Amino acid sequence: EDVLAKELEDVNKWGLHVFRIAELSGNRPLTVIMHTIFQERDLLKTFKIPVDTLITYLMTLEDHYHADVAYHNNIHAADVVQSTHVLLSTPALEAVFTDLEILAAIFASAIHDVDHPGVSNQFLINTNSELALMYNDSSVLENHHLAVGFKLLQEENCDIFQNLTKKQRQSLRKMVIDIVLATDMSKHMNLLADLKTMVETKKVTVLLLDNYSDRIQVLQNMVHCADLSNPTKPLQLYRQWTDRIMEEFFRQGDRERERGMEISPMCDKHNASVEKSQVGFIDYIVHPLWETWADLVHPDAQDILDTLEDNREWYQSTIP
Amino acid sequence: QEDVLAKELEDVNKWGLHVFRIAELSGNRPLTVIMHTIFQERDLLKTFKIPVDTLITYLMTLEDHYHADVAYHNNIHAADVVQSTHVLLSTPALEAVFTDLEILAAIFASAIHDVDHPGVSNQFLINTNSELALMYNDSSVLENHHLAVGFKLLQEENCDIFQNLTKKQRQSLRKMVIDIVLATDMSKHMNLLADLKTMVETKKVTSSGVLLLDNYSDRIQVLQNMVHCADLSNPTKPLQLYRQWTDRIMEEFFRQGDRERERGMEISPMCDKHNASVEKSQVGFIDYIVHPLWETWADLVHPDAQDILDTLEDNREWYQSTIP
Ligand SMILES: COc1cc2c(cc1OC)[C@H](Cc1c[nH]c3ccccc13)N(C=O)CC2
Ligand SMILES: COc1cc2c(cc1OC)[C@H](Cc1c[nH]c3ccccc13)N(C=O)CC2
Ligand SMILES: [Mg+2]
Ligand SMILES: [Mg+2]
Ligand SMILES: [Mg+2]
Ligand SMILES: [Zn+2]
Ligand SMILES: [Zn+2]
Repeated sequence: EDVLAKELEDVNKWGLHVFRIAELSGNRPLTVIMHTIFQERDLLKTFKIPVDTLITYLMTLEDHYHADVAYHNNIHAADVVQSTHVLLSTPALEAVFTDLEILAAIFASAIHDVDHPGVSNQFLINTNSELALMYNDSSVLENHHLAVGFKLLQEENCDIFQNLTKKQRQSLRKMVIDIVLATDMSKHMNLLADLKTMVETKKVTVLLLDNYSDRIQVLQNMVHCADLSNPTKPLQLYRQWTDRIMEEFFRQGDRERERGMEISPMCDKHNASVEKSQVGFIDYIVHPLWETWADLVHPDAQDILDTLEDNREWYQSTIP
Repeated sequence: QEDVLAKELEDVNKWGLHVFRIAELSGNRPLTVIMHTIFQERDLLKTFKIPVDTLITYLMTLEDHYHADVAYHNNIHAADVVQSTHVLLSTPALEAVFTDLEILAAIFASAIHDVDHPGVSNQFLINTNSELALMYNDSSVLENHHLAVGFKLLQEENCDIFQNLTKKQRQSLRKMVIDIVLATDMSKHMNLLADLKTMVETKKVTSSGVLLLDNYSDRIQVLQNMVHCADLSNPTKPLQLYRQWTDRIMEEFFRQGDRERERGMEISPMCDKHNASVEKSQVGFIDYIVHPLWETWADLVHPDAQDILDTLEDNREWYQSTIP
């Protein structure tokens, strides 16, 4: 409680003790961290959001993250939110984003995985799930996360946007949808190609982004970087995230094995190589993304990129 | 009554089928009887081992999920798009181009393409914060819903008309049907037309004179545009059919506009019954949407569609003549 507030002073820092915060807050890290960031950024006054409404929505949203899902739960959501919060403060992006864009990114991060069942889009498609039937096999989870996140605003005393105009609401809604849909990993390559294009064409004084298309692309990549930030965190945090994602993957592979389905990559507990998978994850996905991001905001991401490279070196050394 | 119905269904291969008569003669089952006729005409029940009782049960359930109280986006419209697609599939320039599975996908897509349509636009559903727009994140709201319903109904009792397809066949058909129905969203029309024009300008024809389509992207693009053209085919039909479609779309538009007016919203284009110009709206629809599309389709299959294009141009002249 007093240690809880002590831990929350590192809210602007990469490496926040999120698991400690989750424990101290009574499994409410999403709520407390979101509340802290909103205060820190003066968003409640800027958007005239009533404190009780905020808390009420946050707790309801946090309740819709599954507590029996090892990785895609409220701790992950809190982590992405806080990570986004830090990336938004990158010096190279000063004066780029409007206040509504900042609120959109943070809100998008909070709801980006809500009601995740702990199985992949491909699993949902292959089991002819109700979700895949509703969403026609296209960004199935991500469409559902958005629909739940927005539907919860309609609950009693949960409309945190009640004092925004209809136009501001309509603009925020579009931005949030665009950002969350971009967290679908099947979109990673296209996103990264666009981020690369922007880096080669970049104008700076600090980054100068005149049109909406470029600005949303940056926000999309930012939240995607935040979603894929575990290997860039201090190793003690990273290893906990690896344990959780492997537990979730293995539970999926157990359901697949029981059903007689082909077991998804990295999901077979009888045949896994956790460490080799992490090095390959970093080499082919996480480092290309964060290296391109670091170029965009050169040199503000340096410490983050240094940690990622230290962690890749350590995981490689655990392979005999 | 059944004799006359049968007589009328002999015209199923013809542009200008008496679809409103068939709707009455069949007891408001035009979608069921026209789909059944086309499946028999194309031997699809035999090819895909579809039990006839399963086909009829699914068709009647699908048809039930069109709204009988919506003036335009109802089972008659669905039946019309199905039949129009069936005629377009038979164009000489496409002989032996598409597989039986692709033919099945295009016809099935047409049948389900507007199922459970509430008679209001995507923009109306978004602006009124509807449950549908909340479910689908404001993106192809209606068309995603039409797909979800059309596929879900296959799971009802004795409704799985695809029960004897292989797994790979079902997977391929599902993807093609989704790609086709999503392309009926009018917000995709400009890009879709732009693409079709690019294909026309670079088209390859085989030694028999038919279209050469040797990759999924080009194949699905043709089927997408084919169904879109069928969806936008009312002004290409004989005038007595076209005028009835215009009467119906304007009733539906006016009812949406009444809802908008009551709610204080800006009335959508063509939806104000106090400030409507039905004739000018048809000429604009043809000039900026329907003729650009059909002239490009006619170019793709040249000269197969020349009579259809000639009718479109005659109907544009007629509507224009009513203005002065
Ligand atoms: C801590 O480590 C991880 C964390 C996460 C993943 C993988 C990790 O480690 C291999 C995967 C990423 C992913 C999606 N498709 C893929 C295909 C190949 C490789 C990775 C992925 N995630 C979700 O499912 C995000 C979190
Ligand atoms: C018979 O006449 C019609 C039939 C149809 C439409 C318009 C017609 O006549 C103006 C509209 C086309 C349309 C969609 N958004 C638009 C925006 C502007 C103009 C047209 C459209 N449809 C559905 O909504 C399809 C059927
Ligand atoms: Mg996700
Ligand atoms: Mg009905
Ligand atoms: Mg439609
Ligand atoms: Zn996530
Ligand atoms: Zn239609």
